[PDB]
Amino acid sequence: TDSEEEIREAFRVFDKDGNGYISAAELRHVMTNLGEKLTDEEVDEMIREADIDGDGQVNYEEFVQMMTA
Amino acid sequence: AGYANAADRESGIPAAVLDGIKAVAKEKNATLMFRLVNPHSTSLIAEGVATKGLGVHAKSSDWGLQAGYIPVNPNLSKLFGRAPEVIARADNDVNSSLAHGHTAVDLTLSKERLDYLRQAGLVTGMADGVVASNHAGYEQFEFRVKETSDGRYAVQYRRKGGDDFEAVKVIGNAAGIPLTADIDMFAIMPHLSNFRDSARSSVTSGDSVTDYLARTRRALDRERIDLLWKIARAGARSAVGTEARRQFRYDGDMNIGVITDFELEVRNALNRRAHAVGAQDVVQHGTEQNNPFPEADEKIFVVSATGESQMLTRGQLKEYIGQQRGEGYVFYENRAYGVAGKSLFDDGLGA
Ligand SMILES: [Ca+2]
Ligand SMILES: [Ca+2]
Repeated sequence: TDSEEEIREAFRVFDKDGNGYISAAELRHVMTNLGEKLTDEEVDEMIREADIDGDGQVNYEEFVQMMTA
Repeated sequence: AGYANAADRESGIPAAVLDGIKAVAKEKNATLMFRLVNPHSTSLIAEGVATKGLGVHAKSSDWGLQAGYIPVNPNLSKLFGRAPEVIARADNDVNSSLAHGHTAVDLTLSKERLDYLRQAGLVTGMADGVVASNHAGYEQFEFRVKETSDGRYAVQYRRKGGDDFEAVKVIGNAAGIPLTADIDMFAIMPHLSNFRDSARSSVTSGDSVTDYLARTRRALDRERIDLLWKIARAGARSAVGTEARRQFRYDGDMNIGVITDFELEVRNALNRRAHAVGAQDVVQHGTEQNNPFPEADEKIFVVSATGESQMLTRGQLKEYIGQQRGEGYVFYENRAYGVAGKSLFDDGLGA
């Protein structure tokens, strides 16, 4: 089970620009660097999956839950 | 190329060694950052003097014919006018290293290091033989050199008025090669694409998500988005080396500290280019981002993934890092910076 400082370091790989949130643009960038060229629709789907509160981005606590499944 | 700008020359890194560093930065697509190398170490590293590991605590010397080397007699190190407690701990530091594989070697300088010393003013002249220096240590000690048949000069000293000269012994390799300071890496920022394979080996078995599903599944897609998150998580975790950094890595019997897989690769690739030129291993441990006693060393020498180099204040370093992060390069910072109020980040910074 990852620590808080460990999850924060990982969160930082996704949150490229540096606001405490992961947007669909940032996630899409993470995904093709990681070899998965995804459609705007597929990306939106990945975000909706982690987007518990419904704003349209992944905040830190949502990320924690995502990282724990 | 060998040295292209003022920063390259201020880095203290030997030109041929620096050439390999720039090649490695581009090959592995990673920005490499370094703490400046003391200019007395530069020539030694270039002509092949070995480099010290994390276990050697003994103090290096910054004066006399022994400048750049790590003396067995701490009074010959930079510790020369210190209290007795100090020279006492230093004594133990020395015997500790000698008990653990290190050798006490008689100092002999190459003709070229001898010219460098004199041209730098470390040695202000000689007797053909008897050397002079305005350093304060030359007031408690006398030194002289003697050409060997090897073309080198054996370094000898005695305490002012202690009638007999003896070899200045210096800490060496378990193989007997004298040691000088290693090259300290400040940070390594790998491009995220360096971890696609790492991610797939973890979540798939090296397959793209698509091929993994085609192969194990059948004829939303909830499972798919879930595997995609699984690869995102794995790549990020390998990028910052979450699991690797929970342990220490070793090179033979040498503790290389806390280092990620990728950072080890870099260390190995750089040491490799160093051998190719005439140097010994020059990077002996992990990055300052995993150092539990972090320094506040104000200038960082940076080599981009594109091969361009420059010196950054650390105010410029925060901006540089932000910019590189926008280009997909990964950065994680020393875990103590936040608390010391010295974070290089401007996000929330907590849970
Ligand atoms: Ca963001
Ligand atoms: Ca949200």
